[PDB]
Amino acid sequence: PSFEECFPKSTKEHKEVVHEESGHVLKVPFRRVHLSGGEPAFDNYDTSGPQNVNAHIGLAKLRKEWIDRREKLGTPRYTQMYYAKQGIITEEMLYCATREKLDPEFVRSEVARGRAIIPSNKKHLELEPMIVGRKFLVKVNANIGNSAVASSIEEEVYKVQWATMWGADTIMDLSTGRHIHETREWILRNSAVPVGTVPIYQALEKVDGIAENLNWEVFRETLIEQAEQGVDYFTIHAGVLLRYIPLTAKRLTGIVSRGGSIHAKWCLAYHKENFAYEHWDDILDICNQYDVALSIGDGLRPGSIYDANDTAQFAELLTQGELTRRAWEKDVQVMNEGPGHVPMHKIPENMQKQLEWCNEAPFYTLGPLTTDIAPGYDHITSAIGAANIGALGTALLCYVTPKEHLGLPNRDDVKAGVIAYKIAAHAADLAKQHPHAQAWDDALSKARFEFRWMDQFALSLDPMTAMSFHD
Amino acid sequence: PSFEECFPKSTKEHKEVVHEESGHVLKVPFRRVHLSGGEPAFDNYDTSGPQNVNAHIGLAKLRKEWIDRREKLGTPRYTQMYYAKQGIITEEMLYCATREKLDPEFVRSEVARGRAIIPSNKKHLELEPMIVGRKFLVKVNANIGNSAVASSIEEEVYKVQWATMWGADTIMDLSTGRHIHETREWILRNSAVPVGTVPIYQALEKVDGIAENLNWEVFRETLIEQAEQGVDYFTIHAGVLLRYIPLTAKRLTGIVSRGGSIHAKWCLAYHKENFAYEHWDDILDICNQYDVALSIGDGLRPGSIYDANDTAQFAELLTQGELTRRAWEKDVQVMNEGPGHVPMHKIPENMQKQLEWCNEAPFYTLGPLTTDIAPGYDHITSAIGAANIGALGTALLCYVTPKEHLGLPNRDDVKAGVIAYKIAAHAADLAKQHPHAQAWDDALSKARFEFRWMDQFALSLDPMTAMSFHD
Ligand SMILES: O=P(O)(O)OC[C@H]1O[C@@H](n2ccnc2)[C@H](O)[C@@H]1O
Ligand SMILES: O=P(O)(O)OC[C@H]1O[C@@H](n2ccnc2)[C@H](O)[C@@H]1O
Ligand SMILES: [Fe+2]
Ligand SMILES: [Fe+2]
Repeated sequence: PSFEECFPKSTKEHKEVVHEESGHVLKVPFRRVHLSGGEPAFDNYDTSGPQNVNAHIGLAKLRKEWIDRREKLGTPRYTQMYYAKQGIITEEMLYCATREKLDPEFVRSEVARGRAIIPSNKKHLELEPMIVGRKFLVKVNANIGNSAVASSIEEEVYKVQWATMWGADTIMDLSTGRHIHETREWILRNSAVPVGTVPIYQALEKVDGIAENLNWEVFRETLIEQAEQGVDYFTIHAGVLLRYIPLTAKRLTGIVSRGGSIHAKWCLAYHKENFAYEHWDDILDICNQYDVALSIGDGLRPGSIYDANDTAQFAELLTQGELTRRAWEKDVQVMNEGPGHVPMHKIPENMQKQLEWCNEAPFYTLGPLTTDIAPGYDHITSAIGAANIGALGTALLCYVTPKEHLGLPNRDDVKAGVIAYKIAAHAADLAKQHPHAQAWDDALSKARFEFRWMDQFALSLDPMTAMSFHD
Repeated sequence: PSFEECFPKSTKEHKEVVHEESGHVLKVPFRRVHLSGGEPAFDNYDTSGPQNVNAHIGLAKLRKEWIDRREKLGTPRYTQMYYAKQGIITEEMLYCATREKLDPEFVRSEVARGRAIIPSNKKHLELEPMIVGRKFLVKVNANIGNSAVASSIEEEVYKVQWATMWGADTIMDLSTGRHIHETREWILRNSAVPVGTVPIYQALEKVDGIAENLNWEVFRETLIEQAEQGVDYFTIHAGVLLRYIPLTAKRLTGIVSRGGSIHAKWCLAYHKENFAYEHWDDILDICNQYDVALSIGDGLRPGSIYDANDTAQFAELLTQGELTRRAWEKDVQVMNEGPGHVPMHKIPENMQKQLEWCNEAPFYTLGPLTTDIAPGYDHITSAIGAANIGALGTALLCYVTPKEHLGLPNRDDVKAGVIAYKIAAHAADLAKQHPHAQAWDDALSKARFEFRWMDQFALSLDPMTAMSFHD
């Protein structure tokens, strides 16, 4: 369906601002919901990106002049953190500031201090910049993966188009098997939102699924390949240390992280330290040339309520903080990945320890799921946890669909997950008293009170569901 | 569908215990989930009630000998609170204690002090007793209403059967229009769970929808009619005082409570104090003869995030506490109704004030909805709030379906609402570290880890959804 079909009475708009240092004109997307009865139109965030673009051609390379100008000026490092620490407000920073209705200097400050990141690989020229950080709107990530068999470019690109239509702020391409490189190229050239990956997945594919045949060298080659395409952030499980693995022996559900499992298998096979940890500095050198942000994985994530907040989980968290501070020494942007399965009373401890041990780097959670009892409904069990941990400061929420623990999500499942997570994210924005967040609730509630039905539906997260249910 | 179809590998069971004082044998329901691989069967709560019973005959009158014996002994008041304060452990108390795996004296103590209620009108002989209170499992209420046109007894009774099959602990019959008395009779004779009502709805129908023609007398007659049938609890909006009505003038969504609106209209028409407030003592006299519990309504509930925790809402809460203490002086069981629409940061204040101002009487919330932005998904927006406020001590959660704000729920909508609320309730049980609550999560997670797929599905809230999604 088209944008207009998904969001009746809404139009795509852009706010034009000038980047003072370069003279570059930025066109920052938003949506406008047109209302009745003398109400002013309501302006809202928009991640849906350019519409009706031929996937064989790809999106406009909107960042090209920004990247070209900085290259011509010359620079030792290419990261938003490097520029921020030099006192430079970049186009990306101004774009995010405009998008967030906040001051560009505030954005620069948050990025410089490591409390926000702008995942924006210089090779992802199609990207509409966005920011992740506790001082900003809570963001949502959706995961995609290519088809088991050969699919068309239209079919692959629709996965990003659909997730972002419903509000996904980032996506990750978690493809395995064949065609990883080719389909990721299709995604990046056609994605207006940041695209992350977990590079160890493709590295494992390069060695035919034999974890014991992994090593730094094939991982390094994989990082460069993905960076060259434009991947904006890498999940890297560098905190799964050899000595932490035995801490999982008494767990109910062991190591549930896919990347964590792979590293653990390699570590145990050789009794050697995690190669991503050992080569952390070399990873930073790669990231600095492209601006790939590092999402430090939580390979020792709890996979059951029983395992929540255990010794293994927090051992890794402590190391995530060390790795964070090391990355910042080289001006590499960082966020930290978090749980997982966590009952509600254990959520505050997670945020307290992360904020302290990781120097307020942005936190990126998978839920958490607040109970294990409802497979088929884990978008709900985890929306509860995501809203809670978002309220306490978590900056990015990885979605969970109704098919979690069960199977691959179809389009209905993906939409259900994104909607549930947009609810959690906005509920968290309200809880944080984020500026102007309540204006959205107020506009819909005013429409409800005044029986402006179409306006109520048009203002909601999913207008056609509301309208259909009413009919 | 049958119990077996809804819960494959589960059997309905009963734990037999003897009430020492009377010699009465109680058969307390539970379910048993039969597992594989040498796992012991897992025993869980069961509200589904007796299966395959002809609705034209009705359920067994299991409480008859209990009520008959107490009548023969003679008593001035018939409430569980009266008996508890006399030091008597009743069959109802022992039944609830067994059902909750807690001590009968503990149950008696909680009821005597007003911190738990056992809604159990002596005329509802079909009832399998249950308890509502912060020291017990968090409970869920589902609402039903009779058909707009003439429906069969099978069709009406299926509404209760369906809601309880998925875990509803109480129901309320909120029917309006024609046939209110007749269909409520069908429900009560065929309901194993407590049945509540909002008596002002039928009182309004008796005066042909003209609120100005209400008065104490027609309300009183309605209370007696409903009590005689066996209604276990009444929502009564006695805290909507005349002087509180102007406090709503600056609200965004005014008075959203149906009962509250009716009382407000009458109060404003005559400039006279709420007649349910004025006749509170007379209401208590009725309740004492049947054991009808009072659910003190929140007619000044906030209906939008904008109105949350405002002066009007808390003025009524203060009065709810006064009414609670007055009811206890006459040994009438009480719970208090709460919000509503409340953003997450405002939830703790709601619980703090209720616990203090209402002397820890059980709290009964409608959600709360944590954001207004997602009509069509208000089971999710409110599951977040319900889980949170449940974790802080709320004892009964009134469900919200995906059709909230939009239309009448079908069977799929009702199931979705009950499931979402069972998730919230159990998540709250975990957060409170309620004894043995985590054993359920652990059993499912162990099955997951060990690839015992059927066991995983059988242990879940909705086995056939999990199984189908996996397939
Ligand atoms: O390889 P593992 O299982 O750790 O990661 C799977 C996915 O989960 C996401 N995630 C987010 C927080 N913790 C894990 C991560 O970014 C990736 O999308
Ligand atoms: O008449 P009003 O709208 O107050 O009540 C509608 C329903 O909402 C329930 N409720 C629960 C808490 N507050 C309200 C109440 O028990 C009844 O089922
Ligand atoms: Fe999981
Ligand atoms: Fe509402």
